[PDB]
Amino acid sequence: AQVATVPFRLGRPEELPGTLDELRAAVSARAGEAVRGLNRPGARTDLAALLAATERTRAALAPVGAGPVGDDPSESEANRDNDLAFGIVRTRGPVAELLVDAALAALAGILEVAVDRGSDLEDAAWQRFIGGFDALLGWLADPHSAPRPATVPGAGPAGPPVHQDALRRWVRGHHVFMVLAQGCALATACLRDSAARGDLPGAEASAAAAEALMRGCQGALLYAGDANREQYNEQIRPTLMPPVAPPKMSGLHWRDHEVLIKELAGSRDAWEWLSAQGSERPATFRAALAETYDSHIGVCGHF
Ligand code: HEC
Repeated sequence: AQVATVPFRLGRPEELPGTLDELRAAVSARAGEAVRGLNRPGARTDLAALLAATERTRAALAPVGAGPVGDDPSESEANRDNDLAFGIVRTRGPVAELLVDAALAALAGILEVAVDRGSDLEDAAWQRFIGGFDALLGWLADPHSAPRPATVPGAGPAGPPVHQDALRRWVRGHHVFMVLAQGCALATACLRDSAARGDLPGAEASAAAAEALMRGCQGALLYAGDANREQYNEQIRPTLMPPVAPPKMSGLHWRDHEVLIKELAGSRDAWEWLSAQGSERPATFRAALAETYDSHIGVCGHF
């Protein structure tokens, strides 16, 4: 709808790989391809060359999209109406690899608005918001090491509020939601499985990934409220037409989020175990967890 790139191709989060080896054989090749693209020389000079590097990458990548899923018996109309409301199409194929395509796609959608009209988002929250991508692909490229954070160029100050440009950021921002939710649901499921299997180094890297993805979502919830407050201001105009309402998430029941909270649940015994084995991620994750829960206020409706 010219506000966002549609349809947004995405995998089925239930089919996400469940262990660290199944994730590596499935996605480490295409993710390492993406990491090479987003860190090829010159890409991090400013915000422009980063967006250009994003497009060269996903262009060069052989698309795996085996088309829309279609008839899904495990999808409810609560998931479908939630997927429709932001132009999401569940796509067949390598669900892990599709997540790399969705991560590259959603980032480019975010970098477009930031190149033309800057961002009044704070330069510290802007880092974790974009750093969540470096975390996802960096960890997807090597699921057995903690991703090392790369540099993220800054955004210019917010220029002129173009008509419904806060709606572009509102829809494009909710795509990053489903990208980071699937990614964070992975590292939690890997953390659960590695802890049960006695894989301490695997539990560490999985916890390091999930934390950087949690901090990435917190900056995403700020980016969302930045546009939802700019939306609330855009509607003081009395409108003789029926006031077109912004698309909202209907309750807790959108598919990727349903999966993430189920993974975070039941991962309780693994965090205490990491804390007992001398880790420092159980601490800084609980920080990122509560910072994300507080950041829902101003973004989610039933909240
Ligand atoms: C409105 C729909 C949203 C959107 C936009 C996001 N979340 Fe989620 N979230 C939502 C609800 C209704 C609740 C339950 C609140 C309550 O029961 O008091 C939550 C809670 C969470 C949690 C806590 C999980 C747990 O307690 O075990 C997490 C970790 C969480 N939400 C994450 C999260 C992230 C990372 C989001 C951006 C991708 C996000 N939410 C958006 C509803 C909504």
